[PDB]
Amino acid sequence: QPPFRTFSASDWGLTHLVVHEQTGEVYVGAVNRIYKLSGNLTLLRAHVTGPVEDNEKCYPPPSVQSCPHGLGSTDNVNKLLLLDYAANRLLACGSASQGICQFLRLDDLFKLGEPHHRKEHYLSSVQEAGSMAGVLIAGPPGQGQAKLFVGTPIDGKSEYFPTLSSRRLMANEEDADMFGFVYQDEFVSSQLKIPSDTLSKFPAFDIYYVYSFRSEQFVYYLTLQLDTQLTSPDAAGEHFFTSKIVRLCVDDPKFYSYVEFPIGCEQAGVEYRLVQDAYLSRPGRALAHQLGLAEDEDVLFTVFAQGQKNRVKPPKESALCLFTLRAIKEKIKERIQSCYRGEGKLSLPWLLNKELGCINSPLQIDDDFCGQDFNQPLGGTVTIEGTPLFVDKDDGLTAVAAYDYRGRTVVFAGTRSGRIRKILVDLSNPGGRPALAYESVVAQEGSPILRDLVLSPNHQYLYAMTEKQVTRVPVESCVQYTSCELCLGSRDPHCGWCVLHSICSRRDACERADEPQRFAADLLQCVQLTVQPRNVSVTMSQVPLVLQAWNVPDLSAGVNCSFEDFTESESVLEDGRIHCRSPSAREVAPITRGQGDQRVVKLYLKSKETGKKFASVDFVFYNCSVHQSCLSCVNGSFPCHWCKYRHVCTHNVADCAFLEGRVNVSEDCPQ
Ligand SMILES: *[C@@H]1O[C@H](CO)[C@@H](O[C@@H]2O[C@H](CO)[C@@H](O)[C@H](O)[C@H]2NC(C)=O)[C@H](O)[C@H]1NC(C)=O
Ligand SMILES: *[C@@H]1O[C@H](CO)[C@@H](O[C@@H]2O[C@H](CO)[C@@H](O)[C@H](O)[C@H]2NC(C)=O)[C@H](O)[C@H]1NC(C)=O
Ligand SMILES: *[C@@H]1O[C@H](CO)[C@@H](O)[C@H](O)[C@H]1NC(C)=O
Ligand SMILES: *[C@@H]1O[C@H](CO)[C@@H](O)[C@H](O)[C@H]1NC(C)=O
Repeated sequence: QPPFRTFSASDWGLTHLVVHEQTGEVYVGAVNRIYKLSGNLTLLRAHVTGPVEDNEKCYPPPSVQSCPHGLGSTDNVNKLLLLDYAANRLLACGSASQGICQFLRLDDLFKLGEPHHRKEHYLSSVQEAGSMAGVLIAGPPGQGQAKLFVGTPIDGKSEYFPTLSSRRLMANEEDADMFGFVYQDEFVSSQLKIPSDTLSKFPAFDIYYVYSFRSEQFVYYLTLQLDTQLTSPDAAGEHFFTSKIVRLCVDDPKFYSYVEFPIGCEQAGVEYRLVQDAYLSRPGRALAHQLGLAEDEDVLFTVFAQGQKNRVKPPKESALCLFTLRAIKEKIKERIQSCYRGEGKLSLPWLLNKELGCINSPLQIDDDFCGQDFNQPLGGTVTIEGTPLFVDKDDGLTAVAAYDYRGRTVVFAGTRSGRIRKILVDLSNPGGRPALAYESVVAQEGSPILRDLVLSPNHQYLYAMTEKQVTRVPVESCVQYTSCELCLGSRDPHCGWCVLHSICSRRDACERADEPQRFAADLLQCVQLTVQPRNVSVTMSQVPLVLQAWNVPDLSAGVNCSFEDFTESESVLEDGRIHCRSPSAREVAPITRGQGDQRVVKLYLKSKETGKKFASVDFVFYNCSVHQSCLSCVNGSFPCHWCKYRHVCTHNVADCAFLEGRVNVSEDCPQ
């Protein structure tokens, strides 16, 4: 119900976000600036990094060696952003001066360093953000050494920048060994350069790195490369693309373990092969036993745009697909044993060019086999297919994230309209559909969500970032539902009905909700109320009602009968039934004064424990007087008698002139 905790931006737009797992503080990378915010998006420190005097053509940058083509003030876009919790700092890699990286200390953003005089201190000169991705890997704790796996496009600058490397993280930020490959010799290094040939063959070619995540002893990347097949050498602009997973080992210094499989999915014969975002989540016991996975097995959610055409602006039509971490390690261990049998060949047209074949070997591959000097780098033959969960043909999907709540498996997916649909994944939905979009919160109308979309540590809020602002969006928003009938009808996995407090909340937000009937799990368990009798004539006073309440806790605390906001009779309880009194006709008079033929009024049950009304039931006051004809009287839904001689309609039949004026039934009416 309250408004969204918000943090707008200066003149500069945002690019990346990440949350400190322990302090819950929110570090936000952006153009020229790197803001650090607090749990509620309150600004803490703001570190400026631009604009700077630079040209993209200056290799090395002007801060090391002079440069010819001329300088000019240009914006320094933060392309990547990671936390080194072990070293209590933050790595913000910019787009300025061939893409050096800064080391902002965590608790004040003190520029600890920006090493900028070596060749491998320049990661890439690309200007887009969101095309860079990577992970940190702390070594033994006392040592202080770490590693940093970075994939980036290189814009055909194959001599300067590797497209994917494994550089080292020194404890002393000024050190010149920063960003140096963790294994270097004349033959192979922890590097992976694009062949000077393929860029000569195919002019504009690059690997863009969307997501990246650590899993088991590996690191996986979801890349999106230009298809070397579906595109002619002519760089007209008709180039199609192909999304591919990539995986390395953390303990593979020579980079033998490389592997690259295409990915995508379909639903109703629609192709989706342009990866957009991806999130690694543990699926929670509900979706777990549904998929046969152990409690330690993970899942990868993905977002694909339709087709393979146009990378810089994919079509709106998008799908949220699922890959189980099992099924990916399988298609690998099946294709890299397929090599160690001598069948087929390594198939990487961009990295290898000349069709080298697979070599035989009497070795049995594990799940944890990290390559050898043969049968690598290994290609991908069949595109790994994903499981479609949700399609959107109107407002494109742009970002993804997920977690679990009390078994149920929740997926948050950002849209180009700026909304964040809350998706529940279950295979046992009787409709045959696997996912239900149970809500569509709007974080900022008219701005696509950016793919960074992480939760607070307590999983309470999800920070949904656009170009213009961050938005602390509440995961649970159960209070918004007003009655049990639609609190549980929303199918929100967090939401149940706290019956005795008349509020929609989480199973732990309802006081004493473990006791029976205090909480409502299934819809067919909403509070139900019945009254005997439902109607009384305004002529009557204080007629005894008997109410029967169903699906309610131990009401022995005490309960009142409240007729909307008029009478408030205190009640008594016997067996399973609630006795109380109708209003006295002195009280009934202003209730029905005006409402004419009848008035329905809500007969509530106010509990002594809470003090709030929790159960409602319709109660009717009728007024036989207002009926004008003999038939207005009789055929009325309620017992009214027509006095044919006085020409009036009443309840207590003593009002008639004589008895023979008693007209009970419609056929005994005169005309
Ligand atoms: C008005 O209330 C009365 C009583 O609560 C309802 O009349 C009952 O109708 C059933 C069905 O024929 C009978 O078995 C009961 O004996 C009736 N009771 C009495 C006291 O008449 C009546 O249906 C209600 N009508 C409306 C429109 O609410
Ligand atoms: C039941 O209905 C009758 C008729 O509508 C109400 O009596 C009328 O009250 C108005 C306003 O005071 C008078 O101007 C009319 O002359 C009255 N008509 C009759 C026939 O008495 C009566 O007040 C209603 N009873 C309740 C409890 O609301
Ligand atoms: C926001 O949170 C900070 C700490 O995280 C707190 O000091 C501040 O009072 C809060 N302000 C608002 C408006 O919520
Ligand atoms: C129940 O009704 C009586 C009658 O006035 C009132 O005094 C009492 O406060 C009511 N109980 C609650 C919980 O409102």
